[PDB]
Amino acid sequence: QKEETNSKITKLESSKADKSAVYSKAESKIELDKKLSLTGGIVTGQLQFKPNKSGIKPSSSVGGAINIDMSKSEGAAMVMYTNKDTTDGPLMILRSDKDTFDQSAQFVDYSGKTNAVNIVMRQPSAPNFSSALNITSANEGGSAMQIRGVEKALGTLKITHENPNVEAKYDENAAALSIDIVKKQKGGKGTAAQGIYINSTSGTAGKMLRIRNKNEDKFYVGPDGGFHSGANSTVAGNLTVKDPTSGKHAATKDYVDEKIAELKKLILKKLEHHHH
Amino acid sequence: EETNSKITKLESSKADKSAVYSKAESKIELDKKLSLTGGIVTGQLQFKPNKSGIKPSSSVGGAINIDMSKSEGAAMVMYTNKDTTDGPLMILRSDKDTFDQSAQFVDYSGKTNAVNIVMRQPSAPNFSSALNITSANEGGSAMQIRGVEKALGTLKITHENPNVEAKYDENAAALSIDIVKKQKGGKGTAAQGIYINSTSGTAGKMLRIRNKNEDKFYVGPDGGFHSGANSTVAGNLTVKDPTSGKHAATKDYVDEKIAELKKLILKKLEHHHH
Amino acid sequence: KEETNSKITKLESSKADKSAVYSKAESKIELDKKLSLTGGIVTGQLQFKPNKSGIKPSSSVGGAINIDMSKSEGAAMVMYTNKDTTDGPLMILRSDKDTFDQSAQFVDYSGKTNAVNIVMRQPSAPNFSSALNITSANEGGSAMQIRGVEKALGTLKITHENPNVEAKYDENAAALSIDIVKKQKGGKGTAAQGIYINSTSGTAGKMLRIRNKNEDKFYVGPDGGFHSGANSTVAGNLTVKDPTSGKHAATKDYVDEKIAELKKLILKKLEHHHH
Ligand SMILES: CC(=O)N[C@@H]1[C@@H](O[C@@H]2O[C@H](C(=O)O)[C@@H](O[C@@H]3O[C@H](CO)[C@@H](O)[C@H](O[C@@H]4O[C@H](C(=O)O)[C@@H](O[C@@H]5O[C@H](CO)[C@@H](O)[C@H](O[C@@H]6OC(C(=O)O)=C[C@H](O)[C@H]6O)[C@H]5NC(C)=O)[C@H](O)[C@H]4O)[C@H]3NC(C)=O)[C@H](O)[C@H]2O)[C@H](O)[C@@H](CO)O[C@H]1O
Ligand SMILES: CC(=O)N[C@@H]1[C@@H](O[C@@H]2O[C@H](C(=O)O)[C@@H](O[C@@H]3O[C@H](CO)[C@@H](O)[C@H](O[C@@H]4O[C@H](C(=O)O)[C@@H](O[C@@H]5O[C@H](CO)[C@@H](O)[C@H](O[C@@H]6OC(C(=O)O)=C[C@H](O)[C@H]6O)[C@H]5NC(C)=O)[C@H](O)[C@H]4O)[C@H]3NC(C)=O)[C@H](O)[C@H]2O)[C@H](O)[C@@H](CO)O[C@H]1O
Ligand SMILES: CC(=O)N[C@@H]1[C@@H](O[C@@H]2O[C@H](C(=O)O)[C@@H](O[C@@H]3O[C@H](CO)[C@@H](O)[C@H](O[C@@H]4O[C@H](C(=O)O)[C@@H](O[C@@H]5O[C@H](CO)[C@@H](O)[C@H](O)[C@H]5NC(C)=O)[C@H](O)[C@H]4O)[C@H]3NC(C)=O)[C@H](O)[C@H]2O)[C@H](O)[C@@H](CO)O[C@H]1O
Ligand SMILES: CC(=O)N[C@@H]1[C@@H](O[C@@H]2O[C@H](C(=O)O)[C@@H](O[C@@H]3O[C@H](CO)[C@@H](O)[C@H](O[C@@H]4OC(C(=O)O)=C[C@H](O)[C@H]4O)[C@H]3NC(C)=O)[C@H](O)[C@H]2O)[C@H](O)[C@@H](CO)O[C@H]1O
Ligand SMILES: CC(=O)N[C@@H]1[C@@H](O[C@@H]2O[C@H](C(=O)O)[C@@H](O[C@@H]3O[C@H](CO)[C@@H](O)[C@H](O[C@@H]4OC(C(=O)O)=C[C@H](O)[C@H]4O)[C@H]3NC(C)=O)[C@H](O)[C@H]2O)[C@H](O)[C@@H](CO)O[C@H]1O
Ligand code: NI
Repeated sequence: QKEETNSKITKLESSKADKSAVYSKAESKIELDKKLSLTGGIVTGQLQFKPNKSGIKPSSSVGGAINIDMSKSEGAAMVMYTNKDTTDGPLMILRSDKDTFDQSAQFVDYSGKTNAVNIVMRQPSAPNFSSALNITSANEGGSAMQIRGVEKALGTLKITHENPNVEAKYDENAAALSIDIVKKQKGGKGTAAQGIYINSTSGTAGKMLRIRNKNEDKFYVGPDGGFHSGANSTVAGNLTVKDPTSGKHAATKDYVDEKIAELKKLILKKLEHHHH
Repeated sequence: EETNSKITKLESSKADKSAVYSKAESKIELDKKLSLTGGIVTGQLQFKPNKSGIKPSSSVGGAINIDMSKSEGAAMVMYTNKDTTDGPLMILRSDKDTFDQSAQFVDYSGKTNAVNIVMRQPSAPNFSSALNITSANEGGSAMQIRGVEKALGTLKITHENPNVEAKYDENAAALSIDIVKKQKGGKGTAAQGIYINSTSGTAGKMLRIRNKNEDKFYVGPDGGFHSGANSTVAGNLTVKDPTSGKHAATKDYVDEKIAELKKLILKKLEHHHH
Repeated sequence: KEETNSKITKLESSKADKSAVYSKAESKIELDKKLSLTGGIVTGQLQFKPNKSGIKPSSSVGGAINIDMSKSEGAAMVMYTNKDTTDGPLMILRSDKDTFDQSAQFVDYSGKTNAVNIVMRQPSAPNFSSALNITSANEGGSAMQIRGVEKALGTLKITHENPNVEAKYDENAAALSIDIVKKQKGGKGTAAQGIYINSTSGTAGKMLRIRNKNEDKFYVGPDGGFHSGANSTVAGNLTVKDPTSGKHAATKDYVDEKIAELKKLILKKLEHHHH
């Protein structure tokens, strides 16, 4: 015992941490479990990104406010899933508001051996008016959509219509491609727009329009504009042509009339001076 | 004496080492958690909102919201250099056929292409596309496009020869259409290739075909056509009786002119005297 | 008294020093720098680098990020900008290996509106830009494919709408515009076709049907026969079959043979008439 164990007690009261002024390990676990671990976890509220002088890059490998690199991992980078019956908005939205914006909303830069982007609308229980992909532009200065391919032996755009039913005449009103040409919806007075415009700006040796059925040629328009039709055909009007110079060329009115006039002349000549 | 009270107050009121983290242990535990200023996540981050005030708003909504208004750079980049893998990079999925919104909505103002998909040149050509579209919904068009072009096509397709040699692409086309029966047990099809219409009515050509920018064939708004070269029908062609020199003559026209000449000649024959 | 120096040494041993632990307030400061699972604002780059981390391809539960909206209103993800200009696209998907055997994006959609919907809004000034641009340099495959099963519609539906009230303003426009070009770098030409229509199975339908105000104007039928609904022209000869009906076009052979028959009959009547 002394008078100075009271010094040692005061050193402990001074130098050791009070319970009320620090978190216990259990309180710490509680508070840490409310935070996202780098190894994964479940976010139940809104996660907002608001980068601001944050070194975010445009790079298509290392950029982005979010960047997901799957180079060393199996699996998808990102999945958005819903089994909801109905809801108040789309799964994914990309939006840009300034008409000076000089980049795309979405850029896909794809190397690989399957389809870069693949959009599937599954069979509904009841048919309805909806599409896999809808495109709309209100920009008059540009094509709403552009496609450019380098196919050796295929179409740049390939469209297949497939009968949804087993019965051969169920799809008789359907088409692979349907084109409409309309006046302005709000107060338009008409339109002069064309349906299909085909050109070859460099010049092609190929057929401009080729039609087949069961793989057999039925109708074509050649590079010179001449056509070949494979069956009986009709013009509800006159057909202007060149005068024929071969047996199966269509005859003109001039050709008929000239032939008639030649025969006439020869016969009238024989009539005016036959003797018995 | 009464210092055993003071000792018991310290044993009661002071924190035990075993029951609290050191500063060093705290750093370790904090470094495992994501800083608001950024970090690297190495596991799955799952979003499971549930009565969480998530909105549909195309500016402030989303379980994730990225606003790039005040920042340079991309909002999001998904990248892979992997040789092969077990699934697509991004997937959107909706399971109920009553679902009444889109999987993806792009709302774009700007002066370049809103969405831009590029398939790069492979080492070896293969059957794969930039964009593949499939619908099993018979009540709707698989794809729809609407544009308001002053002087362009709503859809522009260009085919470009992949090779220097002029004939290499002789089996290619800009647009290729096929019309097929149902794959599982179908008995045939009556579907059409191309259906063009103007529901309001157009003064324009329905089909206009050029080569090197010079008109070669067209179909006009009335259905009449102009062909720019020798042509063939493997069959009969029905026309109207000609009323001008270069109109094609009908069988009736030929026969009536033959009959008129006949009549005139037989009349002169039956009635001349010597 | 005397031996409580053991009890003091047990306190010096067992109790935490102030200097070696964070106060509650220091802890709050450090925790407030970290993201709460209930939400918050990230201001730097969030990087995902999974590496033997059990990430799956599943279109319901996979992904380094997975968003399930089954139990919640709202969008899964929103990317927005009101910026004037910037240095790159909002969203980017990129794959580098030409052996890569999956898609960049897969949309598996059931529902009753459009799966993917791309809208280019009206700009202040017309310009050359599109809602959707597609480009392939793969010669072995079609740049784009579409398959549909429509009962009574087109698989691809294209509408051109006049941007202006005046009827002739859009006279150079088209619903579909096709070009056929040689290779840009040193190409010697092309033999590619414009439009190729086929039915591999065989169709009873018209191959090409053109209407104006819903009335048939021109068509090509399943057999290749055409019907044109107005005055028409060939700048050249037209080969046809010899006519066997009144309105069939007459051939040169038909004209010549009928001329020769009449000739024969007349010369015969001439060499044998008597008065
Ligand atoms: C159908 C038809 O006939 N239409 C006619 C028009 O023709 C069309 O023109 C368009 C057009 O050019 O506007 C053509 O589309 C282009 O097609 C190209 C493929 O051949 C696409 O690459 C191009 O898209 C651009 O590609 C850039 C690229 O090279 O990758 C992208 O830029 C990169 O962006 C990323 C992300 O921001 C950056 O990371 C990257 O950078 C580099 O990053 C890195 C790194 O490691 O991350 C390293 C480097 O050091 C960095 O520099 C960018 N790269 C560069 C080079 O800057 C662009 O974002 C992307 O847009 C397509 N162009 C567009 C605008 O879409 C189409 O093929 C034609 O058909 C014709 O123009 C018109 C008038 O004549 O008439 C029409 O009828
Ligand atoms: C090719 C052809 O001829 N087809 C024929 C059919 O024509 C096609 O019709 C479709 C159609 O109408 O179904 C046309 O597609 C529409 O095109 C419009 C452009 O002209 C698009 O805007 C429209 O897309 C819809 O756009 C909505 C919009 O109002 O902009 C979106 O709604 C917004 O969604 C966001 C995100 O969920 C919400 O935030 C927002 O809300 C507001 O939010 C905010 C905010 O700051 O966030 C502020 C406001 O206070 C809130 O109210 C929504 N907006 C509002 C106000 O509701 C939709 O999500 C999006 O769908 C296109 N519509 C569709 C369904 O795709 C196409 O142009 C035509 O070609 C024709 O229908 C048919 C005739 O029988 O025949 C076909 O052959
Ligand atoms: C237009 C035309 O005539 N073109 C023809 C070609 O025709 C086309 O063939 C395509 C083809 O490649 O087969 C057809 O596309 C396929 O369409 C179906 C819908 O009918 C679509 O489902 C295919 O996408 C694939 O879908 C599967 C799926 O089963 O859902 C996806 O796999 C799944 O992935 C998720 C996520 O990773 C997993 O969770 C899930 O477990 C997994 N499921 C399974 C079973 O593994 C897969 O990712 C996806 O590819 C789609 N196929 C492709 C490759 O896109 C197209 O409809 C059709 O028109 C024709 O093939 C050729 C023949 O020479 O000629 C062309 O002219
Ligand atoms: C109304 C009419 O019949 N006009 C007659 C006129 O025919 C028209 O010719 C013009 C033309 O060649 O100038 C055609 O305009 C072309 O239309 C296509 C499709 O809409 C469009 O792609 C062309 O734009 C050019 O093409 C592209 C491209 O990306 O496709 C790039 C060029 O830079 C771009 O400008 C467009 N051409 C122009 C210059 O606008 C129109 O379709 C025809 O109807 C005919 O030539 C003359 C002489 O007989 O008479 C008129 O009455
Ligand atoms: C088999 C055959 O030759 N039928 C003859 C028939 O021609 C058919 O006419 C119908 C019709 O106009 O009623 C055509 O059907 C139309 O086909 C297109 C292309 O698939 C489709 O877009 C039409 O859908 C309508 O489209 C629109 C719209 O504005 O886009 C509005 C409507 O809601 C939508 O349904 C579709 N029309 C309908 C109602 O089915 C068909 O393609 C032609 O083959 C001809 O009219 C009659 C009389 O001479 O004879 C038949 O033999
Ligand atoms: Ni006589």
